[PDB]
Amino acid sequence: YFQSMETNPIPVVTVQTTPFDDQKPGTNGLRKKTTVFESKKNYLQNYIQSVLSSIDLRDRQGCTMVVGSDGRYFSRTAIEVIVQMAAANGIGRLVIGHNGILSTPAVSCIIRKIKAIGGIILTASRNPGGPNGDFGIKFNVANGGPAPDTVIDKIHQVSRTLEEYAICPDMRIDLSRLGRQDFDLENKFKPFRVEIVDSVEVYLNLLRGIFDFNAIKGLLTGPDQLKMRVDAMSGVMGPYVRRILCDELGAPANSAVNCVPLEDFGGHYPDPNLTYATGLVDAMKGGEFGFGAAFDADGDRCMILGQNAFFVNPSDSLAVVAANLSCIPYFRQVGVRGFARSMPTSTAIDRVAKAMKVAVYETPAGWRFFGNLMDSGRCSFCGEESFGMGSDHIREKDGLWTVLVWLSIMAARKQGVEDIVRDHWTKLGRNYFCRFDYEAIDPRAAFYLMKDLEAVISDKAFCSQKFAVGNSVYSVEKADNFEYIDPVDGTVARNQGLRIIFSESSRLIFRLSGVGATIRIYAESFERDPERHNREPQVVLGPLIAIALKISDIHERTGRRGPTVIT
Ligand SMILES: [Ca+2]
Ligand code: NA
Ligand code: NA
Ligand code: NA
Ligand code: NA
Ligand code: NI
Repeated sequence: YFQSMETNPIPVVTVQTTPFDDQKPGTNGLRKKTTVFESKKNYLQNYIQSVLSSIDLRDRQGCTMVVGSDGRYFSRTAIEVIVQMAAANGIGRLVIGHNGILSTPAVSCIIRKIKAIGGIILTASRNPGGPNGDFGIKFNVANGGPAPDTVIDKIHQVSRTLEEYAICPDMRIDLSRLGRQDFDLENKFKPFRVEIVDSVEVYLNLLRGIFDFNAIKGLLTGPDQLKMRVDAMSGVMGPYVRRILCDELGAPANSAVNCVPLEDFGGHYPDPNLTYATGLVDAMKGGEFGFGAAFDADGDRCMILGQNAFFVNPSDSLAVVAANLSCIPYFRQVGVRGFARSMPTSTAIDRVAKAMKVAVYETPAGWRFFGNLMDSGRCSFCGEESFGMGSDHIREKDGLWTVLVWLSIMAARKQGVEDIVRDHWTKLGRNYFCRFDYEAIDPRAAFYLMKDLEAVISDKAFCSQKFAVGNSVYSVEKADNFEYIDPVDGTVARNQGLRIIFSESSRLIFRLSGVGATIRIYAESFERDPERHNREPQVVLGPLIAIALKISDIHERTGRRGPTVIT
């Protein structure tokens, strides 16, 4: 028994609604066109309710949730609705970033730091922002990582059947002022608490214990200072770059580019790659900078560029960092438990894992599966070919972490980006790698393309086949439709990519990702000869690409005669 006082209690409102059929989140949350969440009636409310209902009402009552966004248009409105419906659903406290700004890694860090039950991240990553752009809602769980396939099924089940939802429509929240905002609610004893927190502080504190900030600051300052351009692409990472790389680590202000978060990302796709980070590439090509980097909208993906815009392939970045973790105080003290990569990612890191005698895991695309490997201590470091890298310091990929680990390696090795990569190739060989994206193709054609290709590579005699393109020859070693049985919780992921492994240390992978679908073709060829480590990837891999387009017959089936994007 307890007694207390209230003043002007905010009422709770129940609303009759109708379920939607498509409110199941994908691998990176539920993404729709912004107008769907903004104007389709009760669409936003239905999904927030379903997300909150996926938490046991006894664990839910009096719990804490973290909320953050990448800053895109509509984020503030979604946050307000989220606050009004968390209050109405018995949530004890919300920790929200200043101005609604929290990077995906920061959310993951804060969830774990304060032992929250989970968090909602409002981001559509690389996809454009604005009224006619895209909007997404990610849900992370208590370990700070993406929701497992089991919680997704729960969220879906509730969304299909949701008949009502609860909300406090009269509640208003000010995201601009740091500090606590308590609310007396009808039928709630304890006041409902909203903490507006600095977007960067707690996340920065985590990094300060991981890295040697003195070594990094020495690299960025002094007469022999690294000249550097870091482009947050007008997304969430702006304040993180300024507060951490400039203020704390001493980088000059002109190193921070597009570091004002914008609701439309400045009218550009917040996608860190050679195709869309054209401003960074043009600056790096001038030859004036020894290090470049771009982040995506929510700050978990990162492109690394060397002097003269030397492109560090994400699969090479993974292997290079894995081979130099000893340069980092964190890993010197806690050790390296194991590595993990998504199956489409190049096998470069596998060669590092072999030399170091550490386990390497091969997972489906998506960070969901790295989390169990980290939670169980099987893995300490992992990454994906899609510009993603991370460690067990959180349960999300981390772009700024990727920059700091690279700077730490450069400072400790007294070398630039290109020399580190080329030395790495000399030591272990080079895994030539590229990815073709065929975007927004007829999902009907995509279906039959994969169905037919799966039948081809599954034929009994396919392992006895060999292919010739010009003077090059490739002999099928094994081929399958990739499957992953989670070694921790037993989750089974089927149809995770068609894979052809050739005898001549080469691979082809086919993955099927609005209405349209995306087919991704990955090609990999290993080169041991150190004198053949400066060929153009499209030349080395041309033959394998030709095989891919032929056996898949993608150009005919889709009417395209070329990929949309090449990485
Ligand atoms: Ca064979
Ligand atoms: Na994300
Ligand atoms: Na994305
Ligand atoms: Na508090
Ligand atoms: Na991919
Ligand atoms: Ni992202």
